[PDB]
This record gives sequence, structure tokens and C-alpha cells, in this order.
Amino acid sequence: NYQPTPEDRFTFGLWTVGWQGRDPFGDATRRALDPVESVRRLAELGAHGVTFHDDDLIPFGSSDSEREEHVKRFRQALDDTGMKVPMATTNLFTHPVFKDGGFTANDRDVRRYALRKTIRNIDLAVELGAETYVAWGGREGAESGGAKDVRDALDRMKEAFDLLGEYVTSQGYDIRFAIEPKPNEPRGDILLPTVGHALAFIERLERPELYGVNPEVGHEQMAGLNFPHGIAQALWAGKLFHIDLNGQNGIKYDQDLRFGAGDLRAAFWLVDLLESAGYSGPRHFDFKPPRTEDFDGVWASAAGCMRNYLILKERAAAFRADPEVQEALRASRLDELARPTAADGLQALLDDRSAFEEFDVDAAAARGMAFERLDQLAMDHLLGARG
Amino acid sequence: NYQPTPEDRFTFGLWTVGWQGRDPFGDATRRALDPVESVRRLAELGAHGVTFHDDDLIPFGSSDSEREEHVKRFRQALDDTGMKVPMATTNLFTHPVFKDGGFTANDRDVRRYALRKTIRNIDLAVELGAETYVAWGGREGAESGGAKDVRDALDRMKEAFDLLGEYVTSQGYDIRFAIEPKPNEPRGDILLPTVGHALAFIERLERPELYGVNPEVGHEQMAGLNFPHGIAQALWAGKLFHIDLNGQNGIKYDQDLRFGAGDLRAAFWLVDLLESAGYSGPRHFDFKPPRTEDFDGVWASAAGCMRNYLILKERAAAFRADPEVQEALRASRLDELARPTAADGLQALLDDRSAFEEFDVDAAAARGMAFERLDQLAMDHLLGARG
Amino acid sequence: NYQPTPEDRFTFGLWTVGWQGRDPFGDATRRALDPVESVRRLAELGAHGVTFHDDDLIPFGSSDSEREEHVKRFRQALDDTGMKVPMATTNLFTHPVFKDGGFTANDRDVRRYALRKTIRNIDLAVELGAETYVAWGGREGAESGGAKDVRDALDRMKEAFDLLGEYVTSQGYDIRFAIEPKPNEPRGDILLPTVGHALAFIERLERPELYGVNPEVGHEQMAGLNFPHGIAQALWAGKLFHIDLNGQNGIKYDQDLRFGAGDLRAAFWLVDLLESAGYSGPRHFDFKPPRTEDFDGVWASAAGCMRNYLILKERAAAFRADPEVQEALRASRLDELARPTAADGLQALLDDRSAFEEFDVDAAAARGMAFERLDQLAMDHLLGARG
Amino acid sequence: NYQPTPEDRFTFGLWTVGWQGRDPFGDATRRALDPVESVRRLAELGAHGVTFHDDDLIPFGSSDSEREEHVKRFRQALDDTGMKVPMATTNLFTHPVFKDGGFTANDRDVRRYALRKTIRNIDLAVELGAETYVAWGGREGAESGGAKDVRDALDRMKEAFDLLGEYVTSQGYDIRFAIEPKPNEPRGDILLPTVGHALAFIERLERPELYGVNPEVGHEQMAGLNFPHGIAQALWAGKLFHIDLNGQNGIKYDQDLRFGAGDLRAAFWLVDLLESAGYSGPRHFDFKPPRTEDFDGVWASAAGCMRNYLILKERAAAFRADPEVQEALRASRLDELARPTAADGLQALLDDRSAFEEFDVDAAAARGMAFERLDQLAMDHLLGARG
Ligand SMILES: [Co+2]
Ligand SMILES: [Co+2]
Ligand SMILES: [Co+2]
Ligand SMILES: [Co+2]
Repeated sequence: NYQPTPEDRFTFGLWTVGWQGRDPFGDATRRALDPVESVRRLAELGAHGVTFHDDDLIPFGSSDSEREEHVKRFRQALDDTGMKVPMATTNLFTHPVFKDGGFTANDRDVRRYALRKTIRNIDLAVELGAETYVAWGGREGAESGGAKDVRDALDRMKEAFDLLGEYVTSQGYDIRFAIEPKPNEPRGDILLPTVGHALAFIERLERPELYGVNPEVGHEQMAGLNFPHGIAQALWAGKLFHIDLNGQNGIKYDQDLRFGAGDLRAAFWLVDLLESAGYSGPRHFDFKPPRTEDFDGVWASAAGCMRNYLILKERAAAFRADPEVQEALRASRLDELARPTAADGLQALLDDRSAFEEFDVDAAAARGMAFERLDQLAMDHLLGARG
Repeated sequence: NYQPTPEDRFTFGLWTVGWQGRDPFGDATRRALDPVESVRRLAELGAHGVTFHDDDLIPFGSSDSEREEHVKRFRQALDDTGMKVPMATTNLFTHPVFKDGGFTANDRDVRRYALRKTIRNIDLAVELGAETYVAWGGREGAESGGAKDVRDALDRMKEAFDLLGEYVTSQGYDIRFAIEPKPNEPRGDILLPTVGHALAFIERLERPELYGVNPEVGHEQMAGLNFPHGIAQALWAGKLFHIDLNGQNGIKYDQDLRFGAGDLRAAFWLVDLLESAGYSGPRHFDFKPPRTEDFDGVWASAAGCMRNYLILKERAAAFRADPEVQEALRASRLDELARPTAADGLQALLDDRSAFEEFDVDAAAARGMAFERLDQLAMDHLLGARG
Repeated sequence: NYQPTPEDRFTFGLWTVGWQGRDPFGDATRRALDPVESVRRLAELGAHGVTFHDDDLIPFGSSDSEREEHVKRFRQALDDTGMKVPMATTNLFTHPVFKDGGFTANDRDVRRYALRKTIRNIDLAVELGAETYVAWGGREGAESGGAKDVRDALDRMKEAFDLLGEYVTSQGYDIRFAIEPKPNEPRGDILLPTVGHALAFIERLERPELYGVNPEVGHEQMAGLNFPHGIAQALWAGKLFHIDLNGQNGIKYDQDLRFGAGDLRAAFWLVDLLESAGYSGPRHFDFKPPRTEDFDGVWASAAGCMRNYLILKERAAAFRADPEVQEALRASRLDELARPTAADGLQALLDDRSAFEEFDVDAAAARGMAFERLDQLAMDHLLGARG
Repeated sequence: NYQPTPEDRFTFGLWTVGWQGRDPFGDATRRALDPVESVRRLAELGAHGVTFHDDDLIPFGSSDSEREEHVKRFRQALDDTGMKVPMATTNLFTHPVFKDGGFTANDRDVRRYALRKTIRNIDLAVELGAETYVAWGGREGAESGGAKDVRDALDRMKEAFDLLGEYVTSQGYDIRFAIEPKPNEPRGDILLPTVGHALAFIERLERPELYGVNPEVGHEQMAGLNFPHGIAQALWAGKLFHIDLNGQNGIKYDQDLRFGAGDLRAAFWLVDLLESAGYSGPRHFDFKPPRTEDFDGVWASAAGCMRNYLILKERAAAFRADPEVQEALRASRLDELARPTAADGLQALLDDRSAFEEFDVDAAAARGMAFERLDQLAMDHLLGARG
């Protein structure tokens, strides 16, 4: 079992399976992939669609004629396979002109070029049917304190995103924006480093309803944070527009391992949350097949992404449907957590002697929470060791 | 030189110099301090004021009569010294009843008790002249994934803070609330773990103008984040109500070292930012004199907090006033960062061929940013090695 | 299934299930446990034995008469249950006299007291049948650079361990020493912070054959290290005398979660290594039942430690016995890794043109390693999703 | 002042100032540097010498004739400038053939090629006058647990280093080997991840006296470790053959910032230790000028490396020469730390009632260590704020 179907909404970036294995210390170990072949190979694996940076699809500096031919070859592959394009984004980090950022580069003319390069690809994204446009400000940041006034940089970041919102509104486009946070790498520190910082920034834009987040498993874990906890706050705010699934082994460089690798229990609690909250967006894999692999290992790693999600989905469903677990959840008072603290109102709480004057603090302190039994039941379900 | 004066607005928590040295592996190494003696000793050192948890001032379970005597003894010490009380907060973490949290405990009756305990101390804070009321949700969190539905917990957290805002409004109190984030410890993960998460949460309250943040140097660094960067976003949003100054040596347990210790360059860039942005609030030290020290080392460590701030203030002022630095800032185009990207508007940017069609991407890519020369000038100023 | 038996050699410290829930921010949530009841309760759970600090068994400052009665009550419980005592250790960290360390305290008279306190408990350990004596230097370290000359401290550390080795040799005791490394907490930095540093230090003692390591899962992970990798180097050196099993969620305070929690895949690879290398020592759990739990949750958490080990043992055995895995291991050339690089000798390697002059570097570069397929087979086995 | 002279023994790798700015997300921002020009430019800056990988000097795949011309052009630049070559090393990480390692690659023929490539460059190093040969096993490691049997890998690592030692002995070469540890990146985990693991491994080689360590500031800090503490253990063992100086801002990707940047207080305590222990080897800078910089910023960053060392040297000397500091060191009993615990021997310690039976544990517990006053004196000296 555990066979993906386009109904599962699994998507892959062209840059993921297409990664050649260039890391900061070694040359590429794999030849470049034609975007057309990647689309065909992913379709055979059961994927729902692909995503792209502008420069993944149209090589940098291409003429409007060559650009025309690239889009046509790509769209023919989409038609031949039934693959969708739910998301697109801009490469504002590879070319040396972006070495100090795009939207927040110190040089004003670089910032204007970064906006024009973005707007050009929004047009293409809408043509191809994308519903979400992702922004990863990988070069927005600094290695030293004096190089960037962060208040001025946030002014420039806000100005860029308002202008992009004004453009999609004036064009009548049906597309939303999602910010993909990352705490560091390639810059020493990157602006808007976590999901929380991105959510706070969004509330200061002119049209906040146009903007959400695209959190990535590995990036929040590069700051040692609880990724399921962060996704829950994003859902609670109504801002989970998209999500990047992969693996990461703690606080170190951005590994981009296949989903399921890294923190396995965190992946279980993530799928539990996404499935019970009814997240209906794409399940997007932003990962890198290790450079030890040939092309056969590339497709095996991409297949593993989808397989691990489906296994975890099965185990999280069985966990929540188990009547013994439902009983344990009541023993830990998860049901009381969901009830209002004071629906009777402030004045009733103040006049309630059972809440303070006559509250038996020692009797309440004595109640065990029963969390460890519940967590071992979750472990048994994850490992398939219930019976 | 480097002598503090109450005009410098340096404050200390009673729990800081009063810490007895109890850590998870060892007994206390110092006897308890009378709050009256701490106020007198801090006044002699040049401090501006003190802060307190309710249970620092009035021992838990005290009668209304003993409580009366404690407040009176305290206020007499404030009058004898001229010390102020700019901030107060609630202890919702020491007593075993709070072992699963206060505002977000699974048990509903514990949540109601936590609200009543808080409201009682808001009354006392206003009486004593506090302008800011701090909330540190140290027990709001979890060690395992099934123990806490984070969406429900955020519902309960929002409900608590709205009720507190409704109370201070109905009483006509002139006091604001500040959330002090912490990523972990004592809980495995703590809700609202960074300044960003706290800022985002605040925008969902009913009266957001009543709530800001109280970031602590060490806590953002426990997630490997750039503390000056986070303070800048808090200032940019208008939410820096208060700040906790200390030291921390990277990602590990919460050290609470004296300010200046830990990341020294981060402390320099922090003081630069606070002084140039015109932060006018208290400079509050939330620190622990190491348990290796006797009472003489306690007062030496508290004196060092204030000394290091004043030295860093002098060096950051000299850095910004140096005409060679002002020249280097222009060489790195910090002046262009502060200018609007597109004050001419979206339509003018789209019709501007110098921004894309005729932009010389290679000429712009060739410009060095000159950041390293600027950063060595900052190092020379920090070390007093200019000449 | 998954029922422990004393044949599985599972052991627990008295301080583990006996932990009262005192953390740096809150009072104890559980009453103290009689060591006799802990022995009886662990025997019922299927445990093989217990371990103890001197001060866990005999309260500090006890007379030789009360000490006599404590040992007698304890030994009667061991006889009534069949429980063993394979390991003992000294508490050189709780009492305030040890606030700057024991073996490496700056004060010479404290160092001499620390040696005498240790020697007294070695006598008791041998009487009770312990084969390993563990040393955790939790207070050996510093919060600041000038407080400790590390070369002098290592001189004092070496002097202490040589003296202990001279004592057990002169007494004819059959006991070995094991060092338990920890990188930090409670001290800002702790000496001998990892398994590697401890192994290197041991080679400088007078009788190195008497000393090995007692690594703990959580402690190596507090430095972001690969715990299975560290255990493999300890086995390779012949120094794995003992091991502490628990869980930890990355780089933060020492969590001491039940084994299986934390990094689940790391726990799988650990059990694989221990079982295939034929580690025959105790499987010791150095963990803390969370302070949210009552006594029922304490025993459930201890039962979970043993259960998770037995599940992981089953899955690692099935992984290694799978002929498809054995085939994949050959596809990744694990068999070639085990063969000598140059058994033909140096001169034969130099005269071998197939090793350099005629080596086809591009043909070898093209071979995929097939690691991702192998790792997904390990994931399928871990999750019980093979079929 | 603060002007370097070749007497200060400052060295730079050709790959440092020669770094083109290729990181995992962006193209190079600087053109390649001729090794001859780098030697001339570093000589003008006051450097003592340079170091090189084989492939830095002789491009990969070069004929024996072109190789001859490269060495000749290089040696002429050394003669024209007076620059020395104290250290050389092998590139066993860039070419795709090394994607699973060199000495510990699973494929046996790759391991033999890696040994031959190394031996060829040892010949060149000795010709050029190098005294130390550095080994950085950047590709020795794994991303997943099943890919590498670490015991077998350590067997292959030991076999490689013994063979290299047999070669330099048979040739009568006067050169030593130094291992440069790194915990991760580019591999998920790297073998021998810290200075401690490298020191322990060395004691298992056939000729341990031939091997030491080359620790790097940033690498130990990528595991959150205290770099001065690790250097002290390396000195204590007699194994500090060489050292790499740079900066790093905590646990994240390998930043390789200029020395002085990153953890400034750690850099102060490092220079204090190196200068007081009489380290006489090269002061080598393994750093990367940020890719934001042009060639002018490259030379400014390299000049800053040497400047910051000389400033820190001055401040550490003034700290140790201050009679008030010498007094504070006695107040903290640093003098007692250096005295033997029990030069009177074991039997005298056992018969000494002042060490246990009559030891006043409470009087000793009451003595403050006075560490905070001492550490603020060190801060005052570092900042030049004594007077
Ligand atoms: Co990533
Ligand atoms: Co703190
Ligand atoms: Co532990
Ligand atoms: Co490095």
C-alpha cells in the first residue's frame, strides 16, 4: 500500500529533484535535468504538480523568443501529464547582483530591479494557474551589525510587498503571497527569521489579507523550535497558505532531507495536525536528494517523501480513532482545555470564591496530568506496536 | 567614570540579587534577602528602581494582615531611598498547582485561579506606581505532542489577556501589558517562543494597543537568534514597552549572566540601537549572580551590569560621531537603504527601463559593499583602539 | 509482547523514579520515595537492578549508626526481590561546598574532602557487588574564563583519578571506573564535555585500563552530536563500560526524557549498534519522569523506557535479517568498507598504477551510493511498514 | 600601532583570500586570484607565510609539465617576498569522486586513490619546507545511519594514517600530521567531530608521536563548545601542532568570519592562553572574506584578522600584569588550583582527619569564590576601560 495519487496533492519544486549536488565544498555530482523530464518522471511517481523559480524554467538573461519556447515546451509537458502548477516564486539570490539582498539591498537600483524581476514572474505564474506566490528572502540580512539598519530594511521590505499587492489588485489577479522564513544561511542572520516574525510583519502591510506564510520543517528546526507548534499558531491566525515538507537533524546547516528523515516524531505530530485541522493546500516537498546519489537514488528519495507522509497519515488516524486514546485524552483533560475559562464573564469570575478564596490549591496540585501514558500510546501507534 | 545615576533608569528585579543559588542539581548557597535590604543596597549602587513578582514581596498563602505589613515595610524603604517601582509581574510558575501552566493549564479551575492571582497583583502594582505589567508564561507549554492542543491553548491565552485588558479598562488603570517570550525551560517547548511569535499573537487580541513585548537578551539567543535584529522589529512595530538585559553564551540552559557577559558584540549593537532609537523605558536587568558568589560578589555583579551598559554607551556614541565612520556608512550605502525604493509609484516603476530592460546587472554586481572595513571600524571603537 | 525480564539487564537509578520534580523555577510536585519501595516497584516492572549515589541511600551528615541501618534496610529489599546493584557513584554536586567543583575545586581542602567522600562510597559499592563506579563531574567547570586554569584543572582531575586507581588496586577491588561526560549545566562549561574528550583524557592516566566511559544519550545531543557515532568510537577503543539511556529534543537544557522519546531514529540506530556489537553491560536509564506526573505516571514512564528498547530491538533485528536489506548493504558497498584498503602494503600501493596513474576518476565518481533506498528500507522496518 | 611583522607568524591559506564567493545558493562574486599575486599582497600586509591545498596550487588533472611550471612560478614568488610555507594539506573533498569520503569512502579503489593523491602532495610539501601536514576529513561521514559502519570507518581511517606515517618515516621526512576536526557540513555528521574525538583517535595509531590536532575556532563552536577549554586540553596533552583562527556566531553553518568577529570574549581568552602557554607555531587564519566584498574588502578583512589578534594580545598582557588582577587571582584561589591535592600520598590522605572527619563543610561552603569581580576586571581590560 502507501501509493500516492494526484488526489493527495503532493508537489515538488523543479529545483529539488533537479539539484546537481553543488554544496559549498564540492562540484556537482549529477547532470542537469530538463524540466520536461522532471515533470514526466514526477507524474509517473504519483505527484500532483510542480513548482518553479523563474530561473529554473527560463535561464537567466534569455531573450523573449527563447523564453517563449521554454514556456511552450513546459506547458506541453503539463498537458501531456495532467500535472498542475500550484505555486511559483522568484530567484532573488543566485545572481551576484543580489549579494546584499533583493527587496532590502542597500543599493536602491538593485531593489527596483528585484521588484521588476518579481512582477515579470507573477505574470507567468498567473498564466500557468498558480494560486500562491512564495517569497524567500534568502539574501535579506547581514553578517555584521553596522551593515543593515533593520528598521530601514523593514521599511523597504514593507514597501516591496505593498507594491506587489497593489500590482496584483490592479491586474485583478487571483493569487496570494506567502513568506517562507529562514533564520540564517546564506546570510549570517536573515530578516523575518521565524514563522512568528513573518506573521507579525504581515499585520503591518496595507492589505494583510493577501499575505500568509510558507513555513518549512527544517527552517524552524534550525532555530531549535517546535515546528508543529509553529504551524498551529499559523493555522490559528488563518495564515497557513502553503507548507514545505522535509527533514532536518537539529541546529546546523540547512539539510533539506527527504520528509520523514530528521525528527520523525515531529513529522508524526505535524501530519496529525495538518490532517485534523483540514489543511487542504498542497503538500510541497522542498528537499535535496543527497549528492551521494545517482539519478536512481533521486527518484527513490522523492518516492520516500510521499511514502513517509502516507504512513504517518495512517498512524495518526489510528491514534485519534483509538477509544483507549480518546479515554486517555479525557484523563489528561484535553477536553477542558477546549472549554472557555470564563464564559461567565469578568464580573462573575471576580465574585466566584471557588476560583480563589476557597480554591483548594493543594488538591489541584496533586492531580497528575497522565501525559506520559498518553505519549506512550502515541509511540505505540507510531511504531505499529499496539496489536 | 562610568558611574550610574537614577537618571540612567537602571532597574533590578528583587528575584535577581535575591537569588539563593538553587539550580536543578544543588542547594542554595546564599541566605534569603529581605526585600527592604535589597532596595537599600541597590539605591546605594545608583539604581533607579526595582521590580517584583507578587510572591517575591508577599510570601505565598499569607493572610491579608501579614500582606498589609509586607507592603508597608516595602513602601517605607521606597520612601527612604527614592526608589521607584516601574514594573511588576505574577509568579505563575513556582507553586506545584502551575505544573501544567497558568493561563493555558488543561484544568479549567487552575486557569481561573491563575487569572484571580494575577488581577490581585495588578491592583498592588497600580498602587505602587507601576506603568508596565509583565507576563512570563514559563509553564505554558508541553514536553510531548499530545498533551496540548496549541490552537485551544492559544484560545485560552487570548481569553486570559482580553479579560485582563477588560479589567484594567473598567478600573481606569494607566498600565500596559508586556509579554516576555522564552523558547524553552522549564517546559520542553514554551508557547509564544520568540519576540516574533509574541508580536503576532498581540495583533489578535481585542485591544492590541494595550500589549507590547518585554524581550530578554538571553532568551532570543537560546534559539540562536540575533537579539538586536529582534529589538529592531519590536521598535518598528511600536511595541518595545520594556526590556530585560543580561548575558548568555549561546544555545543552552538559561544562564542569566550579568549584562555585558555572553555575546559582547551583540551587547554593543543593542545599546547602539536603544540609544539611537531613543528608547526611554527602564533598563532592567533580569540576571542571576552565579551561585559561586557570596553577598559581596552579588553586589559586584549587579554593579557590573550598570558599568558595562555605560561603557558600551560611550563606545557606541563615539562610533556614530566619528566622521570616518559616517563616511564609511555612505560608502556602504546605508543612506540609500533609508530612501524609498519607489516613491514615484508602481506605474512609474513599470515604465522605467533603467530598472530592468536597460539595467546593467553586471556593473551593479561588481560594486563592493565595503562592510568589512565598516565592521572593523566598529571593532576598533568597541575596543577603544582608534587613537 | 515487549515484556521485560531481568535477563534484559535493565537498570534504574534511585534518583530517576525518585525525582521529586524540583526544577530551577518550581517546587517539588511529588513526595520523596523510600529507596526500599523503589526497589520493590522496579522489581515488579521487570527491572534487573538499581544504581545509587551515596547521598541517595544515606542522607548527608548521617551518623555511622544510622548509616548502618540504611544499608541494612536496603540490602534486605535487594534480597527479597533479587535485584542487583551493578553501578554506584558519588554525589559531588548538591551540597554547597561543591559549588566550584569537587576534584577540580580551586580550594585544596575541598578537593581532599571530595576524594575522601568518594573513597568511602567505593567501599560501600564493592560490598553491595557493584562492578562499575561512575564519575559525573557536574560542577567541574566555569562560568567565566579567568576562574579556572584548565591545564591546572586537568592536572587536579588526573591526580584524583590516579589516586582512586591506586586505592582500588591496593585494596584488591574488582571494580572499574567510568566517566560520564556532559557539555554544560549546571556549570556554564563543564570539563571533559564529550565522549571524545573523556576518551582522550583517559589515555593520560597512570592505569588507563581501569577507566572507560558512561555516555548518556541526551548529553552528546546537548552538543548536537551523533550519539550512535560516539558510542561506536567508544566501542572501537574498548571503553564502553556502561551507558545511560534517555531522550532529548536537541540543544537545550538537559531534559532526561524517557528512552525512545526525543530523537527516535537515533534511538533505533543506537539499539542496532549495541545489539550487533554484543554490548553485554547494563541498559541503564538515567531519566526524569516529568513533574506533571503523579506516582502512577512515574511507573508508566519507567515501563515505557523498557518497552521502547524492546520494540526497537525487534525492529533492528528484522532490519538486519531482511535479505533485501542485506542486498542493499552490498549495493552501497558496506562490505568493501570492512575490507582493508592496502593489506598489500605501502610499497605495493605506490607501484599500483590502477590506484592513481590509470584510475578512472570519472567512472568512480559516477557510481551512485544507493544510500537513500537503504535508508528508506530502515524507515519501513522501524515503522513496521514492510509487509 | 598594531602593525604585523613576519615575526608574529601570521599565515593565510591561498583558499582564504582566494575565495570567490560561491556558497550553496549563489554564484561567485569575485574573479579567481593568481597564487603569485596573493603571495605578494599578503607579504605587503605583514604576513609571515601561506598554506595551500594541492588543488589550490596545481589545478586538478594537470600534466607533470604544467605542474612543474606552477611550482616554479610559486617558488619564485616566495623567493621575491621572503614568504614561508609552514603547512600544506590535500583537497579530498571537491571532486565528485570524494562524495562519500576519501580515507573512509565505502569504495576501496577510491580510498587507495585518496592515499596516493595525499602522498604525492606530501612530497611537494617537504620540498617547499612545510613542517606540518593537515588532514581535514570533510567528506568522512554520513547523512543516514545505515550508510556507514563507524567501527569499520575508524579501522579505515586508522589504516590510512598509519600508512602515511610509515611513508614519512621510510623517506626520513621531518614533518608531522595534524587533524582538523569539524562536527558537520558538508556531511550530515563528520567522523572525529571535535578536538576531543581527534585526540582520542590519535592514541590508537601505531606512531602516535607523529600526530596532533589543528583545531579551528569556528568548528568547536559549531557544537557549542568552549574553544579555549579545548585548546587547553590539546596543550595539556602536548598535541597543539597548529591552529586555525577565525570567527563564528554560534551553532549554524560554518561562517569562517575574520578573527575577532563572532565570540569576542572567547577570542580574548584564546589569545591569553596561547601567549601565556608559549605557543610558538603559526597563527593561521582559515577564513572567508564575505561575498559582499570586492577585492579591496578582501585585503581589509585579512588585515583585520592580524590587527584583532595584536589588540587582544596587548589587552591580555595588560590583564595578567595588573597587580590588582594578580591580587584577585589569589582571592579566587587560582594559586591553590595549581598546587597538588595530595602530594603527601594516598595513605596520608586517608589518615588525615582534617580532610573528612573534622572538615568544616559549612565554613568551606560559605567562602565566596570572587569570580564576578575577577571577570569584570577582565572585561575592563578587554574594553580598555581601566584608566
Ligand atoms: Co531548507
Ligand atoms: Co532568562
Ligand atoms: Co542528563
Ligand atoms: Co571553518
